[PDB]
Amino acid sequence: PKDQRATTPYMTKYERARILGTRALQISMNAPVFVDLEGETDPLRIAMKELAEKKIPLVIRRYLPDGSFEDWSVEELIVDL
Amino acid sequence: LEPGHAADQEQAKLIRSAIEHTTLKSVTIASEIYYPDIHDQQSPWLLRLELDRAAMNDKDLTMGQVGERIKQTFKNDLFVIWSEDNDEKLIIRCRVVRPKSLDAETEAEEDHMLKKIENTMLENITLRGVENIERVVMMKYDRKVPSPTGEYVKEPEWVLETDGVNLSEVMTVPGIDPTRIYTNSFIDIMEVLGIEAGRAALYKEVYNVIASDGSYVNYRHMALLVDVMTTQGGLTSVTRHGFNRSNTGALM
Amino acid sequence: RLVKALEDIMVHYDNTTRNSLGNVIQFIYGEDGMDAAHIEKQSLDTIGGSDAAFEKRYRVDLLNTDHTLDPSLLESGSEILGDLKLQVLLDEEYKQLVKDRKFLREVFVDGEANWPLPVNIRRIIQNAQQTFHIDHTKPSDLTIKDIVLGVKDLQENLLVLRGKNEIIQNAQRDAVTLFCCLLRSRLATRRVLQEYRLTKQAFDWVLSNIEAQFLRSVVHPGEM
Amino acid sequence: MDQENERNISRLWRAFRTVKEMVKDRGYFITQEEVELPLEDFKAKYCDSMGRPQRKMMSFQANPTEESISKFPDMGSLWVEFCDEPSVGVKTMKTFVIHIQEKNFQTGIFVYQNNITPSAMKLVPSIPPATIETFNEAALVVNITHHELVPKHIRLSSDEKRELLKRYRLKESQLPRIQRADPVALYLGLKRGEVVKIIRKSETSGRYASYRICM
RNA sequence: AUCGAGAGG
DNA sequence: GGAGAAGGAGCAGAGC
DNA sequence: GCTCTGCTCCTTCTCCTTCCTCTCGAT
Repeated sequence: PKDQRATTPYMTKYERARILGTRALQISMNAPVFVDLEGETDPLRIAMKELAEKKIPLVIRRYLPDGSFEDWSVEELIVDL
Repeated sequence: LEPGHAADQEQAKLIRSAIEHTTLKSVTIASEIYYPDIHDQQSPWLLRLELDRAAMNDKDLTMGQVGERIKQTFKNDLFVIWSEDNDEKLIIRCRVVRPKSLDAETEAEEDHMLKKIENTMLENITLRGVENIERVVMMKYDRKVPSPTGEYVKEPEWVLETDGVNLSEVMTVPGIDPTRIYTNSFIDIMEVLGIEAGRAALYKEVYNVIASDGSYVNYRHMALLVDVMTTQGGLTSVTRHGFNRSNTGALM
Repeated sequence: RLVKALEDIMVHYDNTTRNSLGNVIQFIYGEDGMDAAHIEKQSLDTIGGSDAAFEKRYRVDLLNTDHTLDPSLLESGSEILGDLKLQVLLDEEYKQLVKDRKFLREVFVDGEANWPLPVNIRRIIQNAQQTFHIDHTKPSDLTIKDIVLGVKDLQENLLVLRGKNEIIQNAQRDAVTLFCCLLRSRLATRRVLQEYRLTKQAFDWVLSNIEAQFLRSVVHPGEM
Repeated sequence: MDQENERNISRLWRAFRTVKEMVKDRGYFITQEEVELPLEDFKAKYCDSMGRPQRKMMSFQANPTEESISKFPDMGSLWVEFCDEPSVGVKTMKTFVIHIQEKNFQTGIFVYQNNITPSAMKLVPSIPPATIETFNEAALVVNITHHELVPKHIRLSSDEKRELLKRYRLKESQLPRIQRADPVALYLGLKRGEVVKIIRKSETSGRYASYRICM
């Protein structure tokens, strides 16, 4: 369902790690960067900037024990940590 | 001990006598069969049992007390007469009872019968106490007790540390607080109280092992372990007869 | 053997610990739902002490001089004097704190007050005392109503589970019982007004800080 | 023990009390003073003038409380009886069974004096839908649910069970299990498929509820 | 390529 | 080394 | 009353394993 999502609104350290990894990979594959490259050449550092600015174009499918799932977007998730 | 007797070592002694298992053998010196012995029920055989007075004094046993137990186990099949507690030799004399012949005669009975009596006696007369319970150590232990002021004050109480486990009988002993009794056996505490008690005890013992060397592991980790071992309503070991005997993926 | 036996035990996104089969091991991971790495040993002040000492440290009575707050503690401390409406809130607070003693005495029968709980509140308070330059010679702008309700609001906003079903809501109430006992015992009216003489700004900051850290202590899903 | 050695009688008395507590916990209308019967009163009411606990007189009928009924609509009447004969033979087991059949009791408890033969044991589950539970007087001397290691067990209704499984997206097989032979399960008289809510005190949180299903 | 032996951590 | 699994054996009851 | 039909109550048997790393020296 769209609403009634029972999982946390915060981004977990595992979600953050994979988001940065997969985005950094795309960057290293010469994908378009959605933030200004302020002297940044390191895919990971670049990805972290996008994370801070919530520019990372991804959605986390959180699978629940019974096979069902809740889709949360990067923008929705609270990148605290 | 029952709260009210927490500071009563005499009650502790009474309980120790009630629990500390005593087999006749343990308080005897020697046994002889004879064909200046002290009063159907009469044979020419004189089973002479010499008791250890010092041991009986230690165990608070009287010959009358022992005799009543003997009569209970042999009923009227064995004729028994006891010497006095003030006698130097605490002699118990037994004769074979047999209305089938001894009714009007002193016929010699089979020695094998006496041998059976000897073993049936010496090795099985449970004079007193709970089966399988051996040593019973009486000692004071300290414990904080919320005083009348509301503040915890450390108090001392007598606790009986026994050697062996038999909850099925110990729990019913008068003068004992059945809710505080604790063992080391997971299987027995489980079978007696239930899987939740077993699991709880399981944790406590795991804790004791780790804590025994001064180290510390977070409750959360130990709790997880014992919870897993008790999800099936029993005690699942970490062996191939525990873990491997599951419904989990074959490749695992 | 231990690693193999527990190889597949994981915290799922429902905050429940399960194995490969999906069998529930713990409905709430660790019986609290929090990561051991974020746990610190703290003192549950209300467990110990005499009942009289407790009363002296936690009972506030604006109707009797025996426990009426010293006016100078507050900018309006002379106005709260005789204020029955605030006394009602104070009675609510104290009553709960009395209940807390009953409860914790049942939970920890050995009287031990030092236990591993998430969020070192004591240290948080010290940060406020220093950060806002808490001048302990000046009357504060705290309101008894604001303190009582402020703490209660914090408790409501702690969260761990986020379902709506009474089953989950009940579990939520139980999951944070000790932490809430800690909050209530640590942030009582006298504790806040006499021991930790914070300003409204500092006090509010403490509450919001506790919330943030508490949420950070909750175990993440996917944790092995 | 001897009639003189009333200890035997007091053990019986204890068992009697624990049965009253059990029946009460099962949801039947047992009062507190009914449970709290003094030994000398037990003797006055049940023990023969010659110091002989009239075990037959210790039998009684229990009736589910209004609250128990509202939660468990199908909860019927309970007959409790203690065996007068040391060793339970089918001749007495059948007698007990017949009583239930004639009185149409939903369930009945039969307490062993000393032991029971297989000839009787096989009969105990021969009259569906009625259920006969059995206990040994020795086992009943102490009520194990008061032990420090035993937490409060709550037998859930079928509605509570259904909601539980739905809420956590669980299948019955994914709940923690308890064997029907488990002392406590026996105390509660759990039937296969029933779920018990267990409330424990903890060190990481004030208390923690856990669910366990009867196998 | 197996197989044993000697060690190191 | 200490399980567990398979097998022979020795008695309470029970039907003719 | 006496063998009979079951047991359940025992004794008497088969099975398994830190990590990791180096070298030589045989077949």
